[PDB]
Amino acid sequence: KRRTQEERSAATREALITGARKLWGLRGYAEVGTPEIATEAGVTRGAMYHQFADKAALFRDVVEVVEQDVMARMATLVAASGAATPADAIRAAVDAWLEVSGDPEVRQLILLDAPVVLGWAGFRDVAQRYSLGMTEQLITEAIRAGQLARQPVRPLAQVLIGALDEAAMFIATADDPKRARRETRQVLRRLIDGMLNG
Amino acid sequence: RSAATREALITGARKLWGLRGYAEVGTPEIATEAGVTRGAMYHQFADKAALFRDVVEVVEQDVMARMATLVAASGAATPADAIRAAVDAWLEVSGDPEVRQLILLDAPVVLGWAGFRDVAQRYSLGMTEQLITEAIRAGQLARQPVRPLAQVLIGALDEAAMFIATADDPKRARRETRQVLRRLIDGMLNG
Ligand SMILES: CCCNC(=O)Nc1cccc(C)n1
Ligand SMILES: CCCNC(=O)Nc1cccc(C)n1
Repeated sequence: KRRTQEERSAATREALITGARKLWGLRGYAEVGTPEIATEAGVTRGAMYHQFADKAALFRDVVEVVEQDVMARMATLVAASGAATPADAIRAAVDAWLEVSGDPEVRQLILLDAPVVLGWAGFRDVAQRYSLGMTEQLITEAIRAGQLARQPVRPLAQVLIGALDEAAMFIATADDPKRARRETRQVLRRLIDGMLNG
Repeated sequence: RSAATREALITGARKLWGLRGYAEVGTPEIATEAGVTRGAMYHQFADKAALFRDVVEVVEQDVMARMATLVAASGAATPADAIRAAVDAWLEVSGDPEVRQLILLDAPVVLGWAGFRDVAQRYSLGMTEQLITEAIRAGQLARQPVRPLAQVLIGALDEAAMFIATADDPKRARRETRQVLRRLIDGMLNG
């Protein structure tokens, strides 16, 4: 039955993404091959290849589910902060990015593996796809509330995403990441407090 | 002799890749531009990417010299004004269609992530840290962790160049980007 195989193939796709996220999150992309991931998912190499043409193609789908969870957790952390003004929402969002990007799995897959496997253009495209809307919305609300000078929203959003992604990559490869994270949080908080009217 | 061959090849490659991009010019065309045989070129450079590595170093050296000249010519009177002029200088130099082609489009792809990040950090981190350190010395910027602030500003400036380079409307993207970076610097100096 075609339907049976198609349901099992959809299940196989989920099992492979779950399996690869777990093993690559622990050991890194370079240290785990597709045969080990197929065994972990409990599926044949033939079923795996039917879903993902090669190792990089499975890695792209892992990045998507991780980035989905990163954005959901940033939104959850911002809501949990109880920020009462757009300026406080921005302060909470900056703190939320340093907390989420400090998760060892996000560090390994997004900050260390993804720039290498996706390349610069591919990494930029993913970061923008997931974060540009949230960032533009925070900026737009701050401007509407009179807490931020009216200025071009998309360019400010892109530049701030670049600053924050470079901050997280610096923390990811620091000799002392705990110190790097605390010092980065201080310079970002000073910069935001210099820019915001509130 | 070695150095002379290498100089001719780097000059030739920078000229032709600057014009047409890395993908559109092969090594045999560069060897002819330099006036050396393919044999002499392969003696000096393992492959196309290895020649490109050396071309990126001399292009990054030219970028730095052009930014330092533009900053000196600006008549910046204080470290804070030097920062503002350095940001304007980066937008001008990275808007050169040749710098766009070699550094913003070709280098990330040819060198890969790790290689490209190592080069861009080696050229950008030291000038940035020095600009911050002088502003703090002059009382124009709060004393705070210098390297972390330098990495944040380099992220902002790298993204600014990439956003302008790939924009539907680069002239508009450049005007708008210059305004948001001027507001960001005035915010940093106010923090
Ligand atoms: C593979 C691309 C990873 N970059 C990414 O997720 N960027 C990001 C997301 C939310 C918030 C911020 C500041 N940055
Ligand atoms: C994507 C741009 C990479 N930056 C680079 O390659 N060099 C550089 C030089 C001076 C200043 C800056 C910001 N960068």
